[PDB]
Amino acid sequence: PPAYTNSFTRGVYYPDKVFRSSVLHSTQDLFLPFFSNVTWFHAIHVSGTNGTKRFDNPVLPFNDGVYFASTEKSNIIRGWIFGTTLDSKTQSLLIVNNATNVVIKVCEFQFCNDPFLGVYYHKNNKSWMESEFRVYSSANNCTFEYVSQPFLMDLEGKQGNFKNLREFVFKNIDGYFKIYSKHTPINLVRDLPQGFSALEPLVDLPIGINITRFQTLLALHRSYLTPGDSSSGWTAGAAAYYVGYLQPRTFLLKYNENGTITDAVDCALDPLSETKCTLKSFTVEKGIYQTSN
Amino acid sequence: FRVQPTESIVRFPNITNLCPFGEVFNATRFASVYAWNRKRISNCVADYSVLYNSASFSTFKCYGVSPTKLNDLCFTNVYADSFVIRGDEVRQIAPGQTGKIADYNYKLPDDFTGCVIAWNSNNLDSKVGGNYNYLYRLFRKSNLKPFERDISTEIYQAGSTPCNGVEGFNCYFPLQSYGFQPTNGVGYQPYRVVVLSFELLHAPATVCGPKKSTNLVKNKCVNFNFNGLTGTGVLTESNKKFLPF
Amino acid sequence: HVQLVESGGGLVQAGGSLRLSCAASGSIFSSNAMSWYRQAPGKQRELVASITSGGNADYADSVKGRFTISRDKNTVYPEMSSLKPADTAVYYCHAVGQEASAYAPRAYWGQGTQVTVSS
Repeated sequence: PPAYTNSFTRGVYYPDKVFRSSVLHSTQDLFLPFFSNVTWFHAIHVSGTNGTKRFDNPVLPFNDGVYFASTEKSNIIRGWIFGTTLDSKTQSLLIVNNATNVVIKVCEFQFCNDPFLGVYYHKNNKSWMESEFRVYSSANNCTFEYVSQPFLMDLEGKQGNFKNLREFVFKNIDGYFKIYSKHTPINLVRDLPQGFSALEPLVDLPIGINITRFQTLLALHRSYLTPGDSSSGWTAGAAAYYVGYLQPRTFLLKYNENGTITDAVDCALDPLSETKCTLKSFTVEKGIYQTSN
Repeated sequence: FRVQPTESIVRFPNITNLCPFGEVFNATRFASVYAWNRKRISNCVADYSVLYNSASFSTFKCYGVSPTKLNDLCFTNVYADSFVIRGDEVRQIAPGQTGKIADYNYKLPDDFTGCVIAWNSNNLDSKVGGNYNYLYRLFRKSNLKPFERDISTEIYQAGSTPCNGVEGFNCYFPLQSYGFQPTNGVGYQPYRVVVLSFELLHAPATVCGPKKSTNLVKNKCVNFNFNGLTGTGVLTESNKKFLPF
Repeated sequence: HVQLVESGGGLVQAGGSLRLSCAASGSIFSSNAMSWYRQAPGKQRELVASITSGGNADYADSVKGRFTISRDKNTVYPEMSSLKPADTAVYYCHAVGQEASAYAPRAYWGQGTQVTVSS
């Protein structure tokens, strides 16, 4: 059965590009509720001795807003497909992450019954068939191009396990697709770091197309040599990944002189936060106040 | 008492590089007349404004609008069809003129609006070792509709004897190319012609022509308009750290 | 004459994905339209696909996407997908040749390549 767990405060983003400082701002938009219950999936390598569990690329709801987060050293998830008929007639979004560079293309291509990608790690020569892109049959029309630049540059030393944490937020409002992404430095293996962060808006596409389904793209290993997928201790990998759902709740955000939002409070989560939102101040004074009916 | 701006204070966006026509101009082999590439062009502006000091073309004629009004009219669809024609056929090729070219291979709507740009390619087409890439359909069973292409390569059957896909009695080969004769004179030199087809309808008006930018004044109240949003104030200099995005 | 044969073939696994690359080696190429046809018992020749000299390519709905051919820089790239037992057929390639009347004024019809699927 589904395993419910508490949803951390992660998943906040700036409603727009407006700049504010030392002023609390309320915003009523599709956001991720704080401390909400989220269902966590499971990953196994050996199966075939149970009932109705361990499905392949299950279809998830296409709600207007959905949260996404995961920590994959090898970047197992490498693409997203949008559409309803899945017959390539309509435009479908495509994202490719190669050498830490993200490329976005709207090319139309046919979708296989069980799309997958093959990755062969621990090879003498690297970069082999890297540009083959054996993820789709063939493209039909390509009228869009995108380019990517480095976010930051550091000194000597390479890590694939614990070097950064990736945060992505996806939502659709009036058919206007938006892109959110953040790469934050963290050094901790004992537990997930606790903190508050926000995702800035990169690009907005007012395509206006109506979609109700999506499918992701996963990369697996073609040969069985290791007792697992990429490491030991567990049955199939070892990492943290949570998925949430966005609802039309209203948040109150706190800006600082640095121009970055440092705190967020959910007005409807509890009466305390409701009175905090009503008074437009985190500090709560003595007395009794009327909230609502 | 109110202080108004002298004339105006307006600022425009950044360089906003134009369409990537460099790759098309520098392309080793231009698209053939029979098969012309069709790629949507957007998020850029026409480069005619920069052609004041450049390699002048043989002719630039815009029937729909005057050459100086191009920047005053917005553009939505940009599709250029480039082909090669003979010099002696330039006079015989023109809108509203009846002829063999107009009847079979050159068919366009009577109300079609666009610009025609012709230039001599002898400076580049010369000494190309008479490549036969260019091809055209001399005859067809019917008149091609606008933006239509023929993919049937079957041998045309004029007589009762079937051609069976091979040459035979009363069998015609429609596909043909322009023979390259090294002894061709000046009048026979091929000329490259481009026709810009666009209706300016069915799509939002996003691309706009260049606009002259005035000077900027500081420490004085003035009107301004950024990204459509209007306002009034004083523009100064501040060293406060700001987010790049 | 241009020989497009690359190799006899090889073993194919269930749900495989092979992207063969044409040799593109020989004499000087030309901007000639290409046509791809499918043949099988009980059926005559049909216009399955037609690719021009980089302008555009037309494919049938049944063969759309999963079987395709692309032209780029005088090179032919075939994309193969959706392999099923019923796909056993013969491929035919048709080209256009103008400077071929010196000794054989006939179209260069390449020999049909038979493909069969069987575990």
